Amino acid sequence: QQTLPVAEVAQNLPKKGYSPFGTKQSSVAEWSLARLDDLLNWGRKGSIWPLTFGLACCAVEMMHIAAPRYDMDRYGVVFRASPRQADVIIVAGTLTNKMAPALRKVYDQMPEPRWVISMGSCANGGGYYHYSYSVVRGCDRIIPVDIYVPGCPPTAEALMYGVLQLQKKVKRMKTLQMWYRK
Amino acid sequence: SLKLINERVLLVLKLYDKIDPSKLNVESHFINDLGLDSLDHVEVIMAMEDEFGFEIPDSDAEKLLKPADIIKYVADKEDVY
Amino acid sequence: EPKDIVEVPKGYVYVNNKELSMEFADITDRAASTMFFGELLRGFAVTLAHIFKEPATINYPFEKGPLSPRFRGEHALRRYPSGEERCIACKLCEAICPAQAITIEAEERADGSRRTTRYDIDMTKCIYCGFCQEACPVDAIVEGPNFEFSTETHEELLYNKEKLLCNGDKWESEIASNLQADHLYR
Amino acid sequence: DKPTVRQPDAVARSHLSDFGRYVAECLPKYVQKVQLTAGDELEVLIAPEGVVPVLQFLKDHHQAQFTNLVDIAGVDVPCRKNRFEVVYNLLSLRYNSRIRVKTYTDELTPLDSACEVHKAANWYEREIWDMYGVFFANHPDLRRILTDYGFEGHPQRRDFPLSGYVELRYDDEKKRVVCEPLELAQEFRKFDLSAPWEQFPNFRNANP
Amino acid sequence: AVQQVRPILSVDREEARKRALNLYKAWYRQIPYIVMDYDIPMTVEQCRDKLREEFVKHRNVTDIRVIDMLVIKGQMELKESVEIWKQKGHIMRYWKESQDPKPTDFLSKFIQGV
Amino acid sequence: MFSIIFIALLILLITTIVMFLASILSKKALIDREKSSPFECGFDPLPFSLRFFLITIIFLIFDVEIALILPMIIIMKYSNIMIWTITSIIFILILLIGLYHEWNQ
Amino acid sequence: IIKASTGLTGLAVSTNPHHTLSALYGKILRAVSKMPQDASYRKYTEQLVKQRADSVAQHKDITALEKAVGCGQVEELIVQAENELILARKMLGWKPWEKLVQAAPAKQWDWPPAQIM
Ligand code: SF4
Ligand code: SF4
Ligand code: SF4
Repeated sequence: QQTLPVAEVAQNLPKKGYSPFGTKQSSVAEWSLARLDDLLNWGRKGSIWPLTFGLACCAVEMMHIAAPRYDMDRYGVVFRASPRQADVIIVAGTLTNKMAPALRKVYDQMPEPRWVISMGSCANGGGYYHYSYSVVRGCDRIIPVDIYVPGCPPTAEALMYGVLQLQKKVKRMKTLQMWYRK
Repeated sequence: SLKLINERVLLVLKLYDKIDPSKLNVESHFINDLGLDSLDHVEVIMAMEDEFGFEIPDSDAEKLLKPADIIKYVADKEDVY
Repeated sequence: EPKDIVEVPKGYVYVNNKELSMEFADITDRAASTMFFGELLRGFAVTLAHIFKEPATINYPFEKGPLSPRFRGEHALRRYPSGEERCIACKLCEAICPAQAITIEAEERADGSRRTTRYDIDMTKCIYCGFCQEACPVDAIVEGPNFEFSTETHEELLYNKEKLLCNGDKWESEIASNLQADHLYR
Repeated sequence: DKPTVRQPDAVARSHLSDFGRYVAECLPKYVQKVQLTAGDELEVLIAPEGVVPVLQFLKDHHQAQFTNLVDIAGVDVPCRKNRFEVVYNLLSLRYNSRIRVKTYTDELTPLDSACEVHKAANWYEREIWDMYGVFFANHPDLRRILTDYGFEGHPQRRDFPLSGYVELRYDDEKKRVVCEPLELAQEFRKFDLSAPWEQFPNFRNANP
Repeated sequence: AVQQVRPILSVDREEARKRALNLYKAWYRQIPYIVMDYDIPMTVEQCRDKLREEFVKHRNVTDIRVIDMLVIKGQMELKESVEIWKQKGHIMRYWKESQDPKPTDFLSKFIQGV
Repeated sequence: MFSIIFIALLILLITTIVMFLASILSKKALIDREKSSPFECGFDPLPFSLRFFLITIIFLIFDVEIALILPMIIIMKYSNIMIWTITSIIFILILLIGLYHEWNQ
Repeated sequence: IIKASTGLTGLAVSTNPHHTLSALYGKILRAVSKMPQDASYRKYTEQLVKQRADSVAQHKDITALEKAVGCGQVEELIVQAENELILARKMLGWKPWEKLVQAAPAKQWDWPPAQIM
């Protein structure tokens, strides 16, 4: 790892700023595309709409970020039932062999950009039914997954930590800078 | 008429891919003289149901050997007499 | 007080057992509640009274919710105060692991110790059940307090021996405090 | 006094023993053996031809109103000649009791469906059919209830593997979830948890 | 070598063959509805060839209860194909898609290790 | 009314321009077989209903009936009072009797 | 004095429960009269139906009859009588008082399966 910086060292460090790219771009067109990508990523991270895809027990914790203690609504996060209106699909439960074409069709009808959160050990790696005859060995064999939330029923702080990690990934998305360098 | 359904049955039998264009006759059966398997005879019966437009019962279908028996039961169904 | 349709026994309680009242005062009361939305007014007032209540939103991540000293989180491998690793490769944790996440391969070390050459826990297979820390004769494997360990990539949740030893080095104070405050319960 | 030993209920023993002798006397054609197990549970071991006339009898008699049927359970014991056994657990609300009716069935030999007696057997007899291949004749619709639509085989037999035969993965060439032969990234570690010393001397000669 | 059992869905081999012909007739009638109602790459002639291949795979059986078991499972798969409960991936599981054809010669199995 | 045409055409033009710029600003990805599919929950996939059609017909009959109840607010100060009252009371009373008769039968 | 409701959904209060119970017990007796006397089911059914017919003949009140029989309400008594009549008319077809049609095979009903000998 790295040691987290001591406050004597960290007082000499300057402020990071909001932009992961920095304001030190050379060209004015590159700087304008950087700020446009910053505004676009702020709009995308300011409201991600996850889809009501609750397969198994993990989803009982998924409603617990809907719950008044954790309150996902002040993070841009609000559930949508239709897959067209939703940004994120949260695979929260056990993907089985009869569940595989349904999950693939629901993911394919979702419009791009598409970030996928694997909630729980049945969602990533198979988990407690990994050696079962009718359980897919994780959802990574079917749906491409950006965030993997570890706990068997993830606490709801850990699922919301996965949500904040997805927001940091969305804030780190480089589209217009790649277009300028394509 | 008997000749019209006779020509219809022989037309549908020459529509089949596996049956050679020779040895088309009323008397000869499909099982031993011709090379049709029992999965092909039921394909001939389904060709009868496709062209004529009405379903044949199996208990009537298992009795059939030759095209003479084919005319012998469809003449009752078509009401030619 | 309406009469009972069914006589209620001693050990039971009956719902929707009241007779519908037929005197004119109760009929006018039910009629006014139907016409003027009195019960809907009570529902609206009860709903509006919850705007003035305190919100229960706990403002993550500046303020985090309550936990327990028994809490099951990231598995981690502890060490002795002298510095030697605690895990004697005795393999009860892998025998008791119900999802069979733990893989242990052991060889004799140079000084003759029993300590492991491979200790892998598949955290995508681990169900966080805590059977390994109960089945550990020494206090080697332990459920750490950490649960903010979501990963970008599937392979990064395949925990090696070095990752578990780094988790034991990082989280030693809270794990030792929980084990000091929890060992007499177990 | 022994407080770590569960004390049996005598009023659930005497009544169930008298009722077991009663149901052995009333149906000598189908009932082969009645037994009162440890834990005060009564088992009736019927012939496979007497699935319907026994479960009807316990449904409708004045001295046995076993009107509730909680579960139909299939056990695959491949050592025996008739490998499957089918266990019907019945609950009597009037007399506050339980009974278990056990029969033996092979995969080719059909069994009488108890759907005319108890309607819960509309679904439970499907589940055994999905998991053992026990065909239940004169059933309303005997379909595949729990496994996948393209699944070939019955999984809860002991001759079926634990991880199955095939796996599923998404193919972006065919644009669909395709079926592949099984390859596990880590195999199932079979633990040899066999006791070399016998611990129950009361079950040593329980087989004859 | 002879035992008396309870018949399942048949009492003689001619009756069992007749009901298998009923199954083949209904499958052959349900082929062009399967090609029409599913988004599959296989055509009608390929579906009929696959149906003939799956019947001649089970041509070898002789026992009455075994062939009635096969007829029952075939009718269940057919009932899962008339009412659309199977998907496009379940229909295309008969054709072994996404599978490399394993060689039969000893030299290629010796090089590949099989 | 001529200003209403101009402002309605301007609202239509502004909404079509906003949607055209939204279609330009929308992220263009590769089009797919399954993405264009109509959404049925999960696994991929109505006849004429007479009850809804008679609901539309009852709505039409009552709409044309309301279109004769509409003028009489203006006419009340410019007509014979007895004739206006007789027609209004008869109109709404026959409507109420017809509604109650269709309720009871 | 009839009850307002029986307390169960779908069960109607019987207007004449005594005549219905007596007719059902007479029909059960006429059904089981065709059975052979050495069958145990006929003897036990005749005993219980005779004692319940004595119960419905001694007590002309509804609540006293439900107290004397002690097995639920009188509508449940009618339900049980119809169920027993259905059972008896099935016993005249099934004939279960004979010997066993299939004896138990060897090593079938012993539970620990793989023990040798
Ligand atoms: S990962 Fe754990 S909590 Fe989540 S669905 Fe699986 S068993 Fe349930
Ligand atoms: S039970 Fe504890 S000491 Fe034993 S092998 Fe497992 S982690 Fe090591
Ligand atoms: S908590 Fe349970 S699943 Fe995780 S390593 Fe320990 S024994 Fe295995």
